[PDB]
Amino acid sequence: GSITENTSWNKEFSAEAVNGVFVLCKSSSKSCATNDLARASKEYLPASTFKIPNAIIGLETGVIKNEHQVFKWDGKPRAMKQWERDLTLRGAIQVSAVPVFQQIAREVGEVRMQKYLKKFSYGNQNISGGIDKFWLEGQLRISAVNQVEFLESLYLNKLSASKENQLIVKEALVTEAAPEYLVHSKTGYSTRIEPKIGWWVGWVEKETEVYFFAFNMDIDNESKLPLRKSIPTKIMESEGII
Amino acid sequence: GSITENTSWNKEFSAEAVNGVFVLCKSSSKSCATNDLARASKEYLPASTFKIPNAIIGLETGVIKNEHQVFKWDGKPRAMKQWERDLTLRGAIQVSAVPVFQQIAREVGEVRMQKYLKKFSYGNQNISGGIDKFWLEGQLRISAVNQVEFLESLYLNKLSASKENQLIVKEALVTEAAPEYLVHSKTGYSTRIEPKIGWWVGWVEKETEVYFFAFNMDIDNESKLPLRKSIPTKIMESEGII
Ligand SMILES: C[C@@H](O)[C@@H](C(=O)O)[C@@H]1NC(C(=O)O)=C(S[C@@H]2CN[C@H](CNC(N)(O)O)C2)[C@@H]1C
Ligand SMILES: [Cl-]
Repeated sequence: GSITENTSWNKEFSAEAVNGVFVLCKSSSKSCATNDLARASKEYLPASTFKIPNAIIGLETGVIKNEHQVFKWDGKPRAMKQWERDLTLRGAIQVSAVPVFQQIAREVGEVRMQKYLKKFSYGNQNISGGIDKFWLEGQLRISAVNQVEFLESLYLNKLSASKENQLIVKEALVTEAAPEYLVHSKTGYSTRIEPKIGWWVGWVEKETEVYFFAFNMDIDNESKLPLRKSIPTKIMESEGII
Repeated sequence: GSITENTSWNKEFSAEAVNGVFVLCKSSSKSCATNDLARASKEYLPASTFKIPNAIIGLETGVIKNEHQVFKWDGKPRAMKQWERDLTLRGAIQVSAVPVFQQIAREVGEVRMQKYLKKFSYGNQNISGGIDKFWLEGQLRISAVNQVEFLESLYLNKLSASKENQLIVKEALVTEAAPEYLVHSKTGYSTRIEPKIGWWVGWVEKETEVYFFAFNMDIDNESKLPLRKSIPTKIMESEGII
């Protein structure tokens, strides 16, 4: 594919003193727009955005039994009170229940995990660093361009997984719905390797058009985290995606 | 499962001077409640709620290719301006584009439509009145209890159709996404036989519970139509669900 710089987008980043990139593609990833050619292809830890491939692989390997799977809490202490409860797949995504996804990865195992990430062309495809933490502090890395390519394949049911499993994950990623406007999206925040990276990736359907998007930025402190959503939203609104 | 009458929910009807029924079922306990057992079993034209089985049968039969199909507007005037445009499958369901679904029903044909409504146990299964209007002014009738049974079967993929097609229709029905819950739903308004009936049917997923719902009411005039959503929302708010 082909990626074209929109210089007018930078004002959005400089105004807040952000180093970041936004990639946005209408209809397909054949042709994408960005504020920064270089950074659009730079690879970073996925952090919780990896919950998207992880869920697909969990379903594809039968570790997650089906769409109605309940991840049962055994009652032993977890790090966050929001995690101390039985969860659905969507629930685990909404509360960012890392430990649920860790147990999924352990059950998938390194051999199967490595195979699906290569079939999915998922970032640098490197799962070194321990089966439960490679996407949090190991060697895996992916770019904003690669995230849009991956999400486009998921939208099209073109990943190397059943259509049923791709539909199941897609439903769990819906974050906004209206009669002719539907958003699928996912945040991430990588804090374990410097610089810290904030993500927001997804796609938007508006009438009969679709737009795939991925945003990342350097995160100085937690107070900057809302810009992950507000900068990309402002740019998308500038394209009439409202 | 079970059903119990709960006449307290009558507060909301008597306030608004409405004759109608709500049926709300908790999946895990297999238990339903209703303000009115008799009306819960009365059977009415499904009107636009028929878009749910019709979409499923459309896909099952190959009439609808998949969830990416776009139904193009041919430029002829439509009963609602909001219909005068190309629509996706989700968009055609959510704006209730009757002309789109009449065309689907024509291509499905009488033999196939009958076969499916029998498999789905859908209301009285009577498709007399003409293959493109039987659900709007013909002989077809369904009760609130029947609607919740049907929606539970869809949820569980137990309809006689592929899991893939059931899932496609499930995502098309999403109407509200919140952190704590996801609502799938569909409105209807039956105007071609008196008295006029307003419907709202669907389900709410919250925590690891699922609640199926069906609401209908006599509509005295267009100005009452919001009550189709507002009375059931108020009850579900009282019940701590949404
Ligand atoms: C739980 C943690 O290990 C991460 C994970 O891998 O899921 C969490 N994932 C995310 C995320 O955004 O997806 C986070 S952000 C952190 C918890 N939620 C807060 C949201 N901050 C704000 N202000 O932007 O809403 C701050 C956490 C770091
Ligand atoms: Cl950890």
